[PDB]
Amino acid sequence: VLSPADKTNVKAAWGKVGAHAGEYGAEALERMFLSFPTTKTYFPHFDLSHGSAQVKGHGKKVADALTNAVAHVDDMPNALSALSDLHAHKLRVDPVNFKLLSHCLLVTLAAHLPAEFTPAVHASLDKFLASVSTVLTSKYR
Amino acid sequence: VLSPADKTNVKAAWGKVGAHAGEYGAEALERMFLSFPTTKTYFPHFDLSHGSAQVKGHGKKVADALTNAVAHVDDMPNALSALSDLHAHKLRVDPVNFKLLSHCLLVTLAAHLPAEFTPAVHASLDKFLASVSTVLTSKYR
Amino acid sequence: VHLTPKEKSAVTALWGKVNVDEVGGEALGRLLVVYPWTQRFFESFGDLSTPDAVMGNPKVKAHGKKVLGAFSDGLAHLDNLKGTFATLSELHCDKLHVDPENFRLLGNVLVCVLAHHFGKEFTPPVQAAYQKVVAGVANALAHKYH
Amino acid sequence: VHLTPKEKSAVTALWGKVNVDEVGGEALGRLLVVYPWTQRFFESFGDLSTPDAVMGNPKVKAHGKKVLGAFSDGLAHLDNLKGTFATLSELHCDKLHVDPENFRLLGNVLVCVLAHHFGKEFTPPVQAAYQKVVAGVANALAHKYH
Ligand code: HEM
Ligand code: HEM
Ligand code: HEM
Ligand code: HEM
Repeated sequence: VLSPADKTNVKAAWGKVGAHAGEYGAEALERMFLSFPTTKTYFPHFDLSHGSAQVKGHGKKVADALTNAVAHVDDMPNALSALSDLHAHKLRVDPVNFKLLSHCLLVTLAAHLPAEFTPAVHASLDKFLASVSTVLTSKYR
Repeated sequence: VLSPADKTNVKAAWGKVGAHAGEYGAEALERMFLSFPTTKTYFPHFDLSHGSAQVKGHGKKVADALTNAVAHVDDMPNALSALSDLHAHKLRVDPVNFKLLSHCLLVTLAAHLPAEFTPAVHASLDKFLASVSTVLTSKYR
Repeated sequence: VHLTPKEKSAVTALWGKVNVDEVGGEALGRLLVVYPWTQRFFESFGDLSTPDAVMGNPKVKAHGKKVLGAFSDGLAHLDNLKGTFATLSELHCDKLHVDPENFRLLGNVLVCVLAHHFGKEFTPPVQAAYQKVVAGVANALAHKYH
Repeated sequence: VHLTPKEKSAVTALWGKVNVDEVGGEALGRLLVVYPWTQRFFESFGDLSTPDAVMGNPKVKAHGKKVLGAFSDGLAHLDNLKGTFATLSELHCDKLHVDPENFRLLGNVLVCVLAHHFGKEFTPPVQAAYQKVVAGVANALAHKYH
């Protein structure tokens, strides 16, 4: 589970992200679309080129949802309640895909926060993203 | 999540298992050891032959833990608290393995309860075993 | 996949008693019921709103028959599944973009359906041999991904 | 794995700037730290009680160097990874019985380590090419399973 230390690590690392949250969100998406092509099937109405305003705008949305999760890390189920319904019921996103996005998010942070991405924080972030993923697919199991 | 209907399906199907719970538990283990050889590395001190009293005795233990989970399906985290520590901290069981055992359990029930294993109950059982699995590996994420 | 003489014997012997009009539809329907996200691939099949709607869907029953045909074919060419599913691989991989994990799930649901239909006959050793077969088919189907 | 000329260029160019004494130990250590169950495979390595104990473990640093060597080798024989890892596959599969999902996890942790070390240089396209490589290595290592 998310231990007191994990909670602290996540809050600190995310705190470092600061204003670049939206940018890193767009970057993780772009990394996912390129490394894992299957994920693109979910975004037909999206132009997934490099300067895409659609991907830029969506990254901001993903970032804000994670900020919400960090701010309410002890009641994520409630906080993310609406997003689960969206991804599960409406979008039918394959559970496997949350792991690909999670990995791409970790890769983006590693590329932007050398000092913070220690093995310890890395493990905390992984558990955190794993917890966000569990909630978003909870309308399955 | 486990809906009111899922809860009902699980309670009913498990109710059918009745006294054969221990037997089906041993059978699922045997099915797992045979279909997925990697799982055997966790049982060096076990004779995994067909009439093994060790596997017979252990199946009873697995069955009783699932009975506990069904009896306290709304507070599984607490009920199974001790087993998680065992499998996660002490045994270091690879998470992937819970899916193999889960599948083998579903296969064993399908082979023993034709009337009950309807698509609906099948889906309820899968979510249930998925929930038991999440708790047993919670000392990870 | 390499099956032992006693294993191929177990598999084929069982596969012969299989109800081709039943099994296939039951496996695909249970997949759509048990793993809901897979429904995003068969929206054109009509109403998959409920399990009874899914299991009673003729399009589901019909496609299932096709799927089961692919397995029989794989059964005949175990020494060359990759070549046997090359066209299907291209289809599911390059065209549909189905994640490979789902080929594994269908294989296991198929195993559950056989256990349900054969009961005691589907012993652990027999399941073991079938797990090897569906494992091979899933890899072959995914081969266009690697 | 088939890499485009521009992709092989990206990969190799980056792999040359790689710190062989560092990267390898960092990847294996982070795997043991981030995915604790993997520690059951290196109990003989000593104390892996804490991340600092894991990252400072000389046995971990040393084995890591070996692992990274395997990747370089795979880098040179992309046209034949299966043949290149045949012996390693037999080792991890038949002897150690490591689940294939863990080869995937190590590959991704390796990707994270490279991103951490190269920062901006590790652009999305470059990661895309590396994901293809680690995907190939993981399959090759698992080939003794299918
Ligand atoms: C870390 C997990 C994820 C988070 C935090 C997240 C968050 C979001 C948010 C906040 C939205 C916008 C909701 C709104 O407009 O009200 C959204 C939309 C969406 N997400 Fe995710 N998402 C996640 C993972 C995924 C994955 C793995 C996929 C699929 C590969 C996905 C596919 C979509 C799609 C298709 C939409 C709708 C886009 C549109 O039509 O505008 N999401 N997501
Ligand atoms: C549905 C999930 C599972 C349940 C309900 C379950 C339940 C149990 C129970 C009740 C025990 C005995 C605890 C005691 O003696 O106090 C146990 C022990 C153990 N389990 Fe599990 N288990 C599950 C899955 C697994 C899996 C997937 C593996 C590994 C492939 C595993 C490996 C073990 C081992 C090695 C022991 C200790 C055996 C011994 O030394 O006697 N378990 N499990
Ligand atoms: C063991 C794996 C599978 C086998 C052997 C299999 C086999 C088949 C076969 C024989 C067809 C007919 C293609 C034709 O008309 O030539 C087909 C079509 C299709 N399959 Fe699968 N399939 C498998 C898994 C899946 C999974 C898991 C999904 C998605 C969750 C899927 C989605 C599709 C779709 C959407 C079509 C319809 C294509 C069309 O005819 O327009 N299949 N499959
Ligand atoms: C990308 C995947 C991996 C590669 C390329 C790799 C490579 C290697 C190499 C080069 C060796 C040295 C073998 C020798 O002395 O000839 C080795 C040993 C070993 N590997 Fe891996 N490995 C991988 C994944 C893993 C994973 C994920 C685990 C377990 C969680 C693991 C467990 C072991 C163990 C226990 C040994 C020690 C064997 C011994 O020397 O006694 N490896 N591996």
